[PDB]
Amino acid sequence: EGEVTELTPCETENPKTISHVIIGLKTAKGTKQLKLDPSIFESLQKERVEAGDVIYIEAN
Amino acid sequence: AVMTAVRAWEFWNLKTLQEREARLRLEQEEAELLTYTREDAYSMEYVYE
Amino acid sequence: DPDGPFAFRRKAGCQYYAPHLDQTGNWPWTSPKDGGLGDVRYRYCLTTLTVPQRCIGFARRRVGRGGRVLLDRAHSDYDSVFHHLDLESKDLSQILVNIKSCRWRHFRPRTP
Amino acid sequence: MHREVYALLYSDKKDAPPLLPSDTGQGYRTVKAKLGSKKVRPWKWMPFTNPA
Amino acid sequence: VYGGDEVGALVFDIGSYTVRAGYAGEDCPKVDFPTAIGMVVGPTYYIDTNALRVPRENMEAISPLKNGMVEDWDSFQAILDHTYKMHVKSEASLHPVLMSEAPWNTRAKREKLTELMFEHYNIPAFFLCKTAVLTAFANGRSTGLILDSGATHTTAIPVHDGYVLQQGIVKSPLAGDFITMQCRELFQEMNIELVPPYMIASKEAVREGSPANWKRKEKLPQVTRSWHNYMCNCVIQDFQASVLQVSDSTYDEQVAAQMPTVHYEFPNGYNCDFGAERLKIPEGLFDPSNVKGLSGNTMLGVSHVVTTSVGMCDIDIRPGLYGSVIVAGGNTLIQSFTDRLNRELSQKTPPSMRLKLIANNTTVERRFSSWIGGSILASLGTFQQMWISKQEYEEGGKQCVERKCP
Ligand SMILES: Nc1ncnc2c1ncn2[C@@H]1O[C@H](COP(=O)(O)OP(=O)(O)OP(=O)(O)O)[C@@H](O)[C@H]1O
Ligand SMILES: [Mg+2]
Repeated sequence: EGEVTELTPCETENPKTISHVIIGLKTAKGTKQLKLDPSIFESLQKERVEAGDVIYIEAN
Repeated sequence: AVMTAVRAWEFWNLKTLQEREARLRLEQEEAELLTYTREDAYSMEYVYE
Repeated sequence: DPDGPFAFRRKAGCQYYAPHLDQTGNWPWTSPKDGGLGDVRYRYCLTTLTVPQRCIGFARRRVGRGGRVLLDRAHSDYDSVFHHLDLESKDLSQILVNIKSCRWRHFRPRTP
Repeated sequence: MHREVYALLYSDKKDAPPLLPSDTGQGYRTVKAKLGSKKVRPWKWMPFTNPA
Repeated sequence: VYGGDEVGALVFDIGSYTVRAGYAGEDCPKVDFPTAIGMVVGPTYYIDTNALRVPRENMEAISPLKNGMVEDWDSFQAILDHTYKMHVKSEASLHPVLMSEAPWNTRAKREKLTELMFEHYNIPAFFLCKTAVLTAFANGRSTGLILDSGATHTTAIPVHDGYVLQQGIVKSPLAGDFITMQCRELFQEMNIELVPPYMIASKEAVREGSPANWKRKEKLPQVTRSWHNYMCNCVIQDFQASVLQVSDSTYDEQVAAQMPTVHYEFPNGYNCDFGAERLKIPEGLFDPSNVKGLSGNTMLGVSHVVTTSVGMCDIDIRPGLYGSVIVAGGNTLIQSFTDRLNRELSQKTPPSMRLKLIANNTTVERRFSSWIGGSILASLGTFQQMWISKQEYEEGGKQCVERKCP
C-alpha cells in the first residue's frame, strides 16, 4: 500500500509490447517501486488509479 | 526463432534488471536526507518514556 | 609501614578525590562504558521524525549559529535496521528485544 | 552493539550529515501563502557598546 | 546567551610555506599564496603565484619569515598590502584583524607586529593568538598536545585550558625543508637532472630511464639562483606529495622492496620507478640516527619529540596531553605518517594513560587548522572582550600587547 507516484509501463521487443508495469508507491516511511505483472494494467484503468492516488495491492 | 528469441530476451531482461539494481544501489549510496521540517525542529519537544 | 612512605593522612578541614582504579578516566564527551563522564549534551540517541515518519538513527539536538536547531547524526553499522525501526533477522530480533525491554533510549517528538 | 553514541565534533568520517531545518522543503508552491502573508523585520549593520 | 557574534573580523595565518587569510566565520581560508616572494632591487615585490611563476631578470626569491618568525618587516608589509588589496578588497581600518603567531615568538617581535598593525594599517582592533591554541580550538579541544610539522620546524606544543605551555615546547629541525633536501640528494645520487617546468617548451614521451627528449624555451631571460632553487623546491615538494610514504613500522629493506613501486613522471618527461627509496626518506623524521647527514647528531624523532614535550609538563596535565594528541602541518600529510606515529606512540606511551589521535587526516584540516581555530575564536561573542582596541594601544602603548594577549 502507498500513494502512487508513477505508473510507467515497461516497453520491450516481443521475443508496442510491455513486459512489466512499474508502480511507485509512497508512504510516510519511504518509496518503493514494484515490477508488477503487465496484466495489472486492466485493473489500474478499471479502478481509475492515477498519480497521487492511495492504493493497496494484495500479494496473492 | 521463437525458441531462440525467448532465451535471448530472458537474458536481456536479466541484464537490464541487474543494471537497474546497480543504479538503485548507486542512488542509495548518495545521501538520503539533508533537511527536516520546522515543526520538528522548534514546534515539538522530543520525549522518551 | 609499607604504605607509610606514601600513606594517606587526613587533615582537619580537608576533602579528597578518590583515584580512578576500576577504569581509566576519559573525556566528558565519551561514553561511561569508555571511562567518560557521558555528559548528556554529547550523547547520540535514536530519533524519529514527523516528516518522514521514519527513524533517522542516532541523533543529537544541537543549536546552530543563528539559533537554528540542528540534528547531528552518527553513523552506525545497523543504520538500515534503524531505518526499518518504528512503532517498537537475528540482529533485528536482538535489536527489537533490546528496544522492547527499553534498554535503548529512543526519543519521539510530541507537541508541548 | 552500542546502546548510545558519544562524540565531540562528530563520531566518524562515515557520519551522516546533520539535518538542517528549513521551510519550502516540500516545495515553494505549498508555502507560497505563508511566506507571502508576512514581511521580514529589518536587519542593520550597527555599532554596539560592550560594557565588559 | 546566544550563538557567537560575527563582527566582520579578519583572520591571518602567515606561515613559512603559504600565507593563509580569510574572513572570520568561514570554514576555510579564502586565500593561501606562497610565502616566498619575488624581489627586484622600495624594491618591487612579486608576491602571488601568478607573478612568482613567470621568469624575470634580477628577481630574487626571499621569505619574510625566519625560523617561524618574521625577520624582514618590509616584505611583511608588502605581503599584507597584497593580501588586503587583491584578496580582501576591503579597507584595513574597517575590519578587526586576528593573527596567529609562533609559540616561541619573542616579546620584541610581538611589540613590533602590534606597532605595525596599529600605526601603519590603522586597524580598529587587533589580537595575536598562538598557532597551537588555534589548532586546539579548531578541534573543539581546550587542552591537548599540538604536533605541528610545517616547512621550518617540527614542534610539539602542550596546550592547557587554551594556553600554550611554553616550558613544554620541543622543536626539531626535521620538517618539509629537510625532506626536500633529502629528495634533492636522492635525485643527485640518481643523476636525475631537475628541469623546472618554466624551462620546458615541449616534451615527448620516453621510456623509463630513457634520456629526456625536451625542447628548451627560447628567449628565456637570466634568472637569479634563488628563483631557480625555488622552482626546483616546488617540483621537489610535488614529488614529496605524490610519491613519498611513511613505513607502517620500523624501516626494513626487505619489506620495503617487497611492496609495489610507485611511478612518477618529472616535468621534463623523465620517468622512473622509485622502488624502496621512496620509503627511506620519510623514515628520517622518525629515526634520524640513520640519516646520511649526521648519524651521531642529537635530533629527536617526531615520536620522541612528542614524548619529550609531554614529559616536561606537570604530570597532572599529562593525562590530558596524551588523551588529546592533535596532528597538524603539511608535512604530516605524507602517506601512513599518522598510522606510523600512532603505532610508535602507543608503543611508547605508558599503559596507565589513554592515547588518542584525533582523526583529522585531510589536507584542509591539517594545513589550515590554525586558521580554522582563529575563525572560531574570532566568531565567539565572549571573545569580543579580548580585542585590543586602538584606544587601548594609544593609552597603554606598544607594551599593551604583553598583558592583553596571553
Ligand atoms: N599532501 C602533502 N604531502 C606531503 N607534503 C605536503 C603535502 N601538503 C603539503 N606538504 C608540505 O607541507 C610543508 C609544510 O606546509 P604547511 O602549510 O604545513 O606550512 P606552514 O604551517 O605554513 O609553515 P611553517 O610551520 O614551516 O612556518 C610544505 O613544505 C609542503 O611541501
Ligand atoms: Mg606550520
